[PDB]
Amino acid sequence: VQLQESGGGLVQAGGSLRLSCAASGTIFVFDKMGWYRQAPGKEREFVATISRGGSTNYADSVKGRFTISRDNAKNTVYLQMNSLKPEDTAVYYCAVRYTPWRRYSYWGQGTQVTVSSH
Amino acid sequence: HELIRNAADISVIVIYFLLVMAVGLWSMFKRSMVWWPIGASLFASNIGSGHFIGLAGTGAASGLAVGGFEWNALVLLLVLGWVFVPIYIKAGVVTMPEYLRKRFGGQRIQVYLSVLSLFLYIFTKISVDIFSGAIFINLALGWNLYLSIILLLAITALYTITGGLAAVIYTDTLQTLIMLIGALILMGFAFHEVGGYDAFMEKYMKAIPTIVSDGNTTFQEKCYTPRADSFHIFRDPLTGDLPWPGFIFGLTILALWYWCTDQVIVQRCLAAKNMSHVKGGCILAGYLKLLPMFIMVMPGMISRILFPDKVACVVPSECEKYCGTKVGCTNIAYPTLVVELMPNGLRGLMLAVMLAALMSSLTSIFNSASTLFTMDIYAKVRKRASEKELMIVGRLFVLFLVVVSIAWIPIVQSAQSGQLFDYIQSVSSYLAPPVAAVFLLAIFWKRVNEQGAFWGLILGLLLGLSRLILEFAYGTGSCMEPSNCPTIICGVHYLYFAIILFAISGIVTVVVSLLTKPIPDVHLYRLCWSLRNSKEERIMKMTDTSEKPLWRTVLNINAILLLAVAIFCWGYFASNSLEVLF
Ligand SMILES: CC(C)CCC[C@@H](C)[C@H]1CC[C@H]2[C@@H]3CC=C4C[C@@H](O)CC[C@]4(C)[C@H]3CC[C@]12C
Repeated sequence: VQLQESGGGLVQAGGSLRLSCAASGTIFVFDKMGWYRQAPGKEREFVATISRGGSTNYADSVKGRFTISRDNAKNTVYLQMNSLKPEDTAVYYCAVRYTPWRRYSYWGQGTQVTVSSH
Repeated sequence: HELIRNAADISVIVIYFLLVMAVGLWSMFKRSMVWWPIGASLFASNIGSGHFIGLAGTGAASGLAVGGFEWNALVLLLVLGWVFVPIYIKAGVVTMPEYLRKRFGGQRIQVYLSVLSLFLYIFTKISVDIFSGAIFINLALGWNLYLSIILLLAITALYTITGGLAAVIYTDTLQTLIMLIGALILMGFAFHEVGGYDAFMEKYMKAIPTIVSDGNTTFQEKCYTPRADSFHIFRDPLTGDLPWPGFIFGLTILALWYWCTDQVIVQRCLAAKNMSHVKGGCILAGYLKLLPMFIMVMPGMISRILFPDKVACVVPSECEKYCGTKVGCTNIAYPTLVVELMPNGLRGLMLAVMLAALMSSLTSIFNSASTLFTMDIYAKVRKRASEKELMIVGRLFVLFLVVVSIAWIPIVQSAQSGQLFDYIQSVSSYLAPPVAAVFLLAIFWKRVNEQGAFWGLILGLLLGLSRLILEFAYGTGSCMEPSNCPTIICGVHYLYFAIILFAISGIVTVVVSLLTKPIPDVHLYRLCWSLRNSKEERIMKMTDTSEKPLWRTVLNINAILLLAVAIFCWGYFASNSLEVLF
């Protein structure tokens, strides 16, 4: 019923962090637990919609350098991002779907990651 | 009982019954039918005891799977509108056994179909409607079974002596419209109560009761859990309740028996102004037979969520005092939602319209059964027919019908693990597929004689009635205690048995018709899938299938659009399907 998330913080450029989003209080297995970031002054843009069978679908800007894998029987998505560049200074929500025709019932609270270039 | 105690709704109930009494006396003081009193009158069949009690009860027991019976009945309804009504109007006949008399030989086919239709009436319509009225009055006014039953008999005797049957166009279309609007309002109240739609999904899986421990005897967890793998349409074919091959094929042959061969369904639609009116009424009824998924099986699980103690009992010592039955009793899922989730301005209107739609479905079946008896059995045995004796034997026959139908109820209220849908289908499946097979092979194959179809019917009865007697003398039993039956004929499933009985009866009648003599083609011209114009010898209203070529076009586009919407609902509810975790 709630999407507990963690992992976000501060790191320099070129680093790598792991984003976690472990749902709780539900009985079903979720379908499309893909992450949705939000830049300040911008909307929610990118998809990482890993399916129930497991099929990643990135945006082209974060393609290749970002990976995502969930254990397919325990409802926890892990976004492992790599080679952090200073255009990723944004809050990163979680977003889930019950089913392939429901269009994102629940939502996340918000995890902000800030990357610097010192 | 407390909810309906208030005088405010009683005004609505009494003025609704005064309205139907007024239109009955207007009919008594005062065949060219339109498409809208045909569609509503076709939709209002099997409503009150197979759309409110049993359908919502099986939905509260299992889930979304029983809604597929509604779309199977939709497809067979459109098959009736396209195919079987031109066949019934080409041969110039009014029902099915008169058609078989004008197709086959002597009186034995007609009197066997009359006896079988009377036993199917007693087993599946009159007793089930009386028991559903008893559930309504018991959950509304708190009385016992027999007093509620005799109040229902008194009010339906007043309803049939008023004369509402002669104006069953206006009363049935008004009851259909009022009942559909009220059920839509109750669905909007029900989804507003649980907190949207996602809370309805999650809260239903954790909707167990709290009295699961009966001291020494403690039930397994599978009894009270709400079938946690089952929220989707197509279950497992082997060990799943309502299995998907068996569902589509068994409900196809059952709705082919019910929606095409029943003596009042086709006669309700044969009396019409034009064939295009019949097809338009069938498409309107097909649109209205699409809603009971979102109308009458989703509130069934709402009543599992809201009151998970009177709908999902496990323990008989307190379940007998809450619903009156020893085990399970999921039948009261819908009336508990009406008497608790309605304001006082509509709670009387719903219990008035869901009794008008039951009194009409009783006064139709009583008149049809009296017509069948005193025009197909007593007129064939006596063959003299002094008319005063005919009238008094019709009245004594329907009194005998009430006497047996009341006594059949304690088998019905605990027949199949509590449910009512699983009784109607389990009794229709043992006696309908022989009739469906004999009707299909009598229409299409055309090399069938009277010695084949009758013996196929008798062998189908000798298997199905044997299964029925062996079932009800033993019973399915509780989750903890398995049934004590020979399993190879007892426990495959009653849908798989319907398909097996249909195939066995078809093979037997085609073997017996291929052994003996054939039937000469020289007097089978209009009927039995042929369009010739030569005469025959054997044994204003519409006498055509014609319409304007524009109206045939718009009816064909509306029928293919209705199939598109139905296969869209099928392909939606089967594609997305929630699975639970370990
Ligand atoms: C109204 C929605 C819910 C269902 C749409 C289908 C029904 C209602 C519509 C679609 C096509 C229409 C039919 C097509 C044309 C004719 C021929 C005319 O001589 C009588 C009316 C009749 C038979 C129409 C009645 C209403 C109709 C059957």
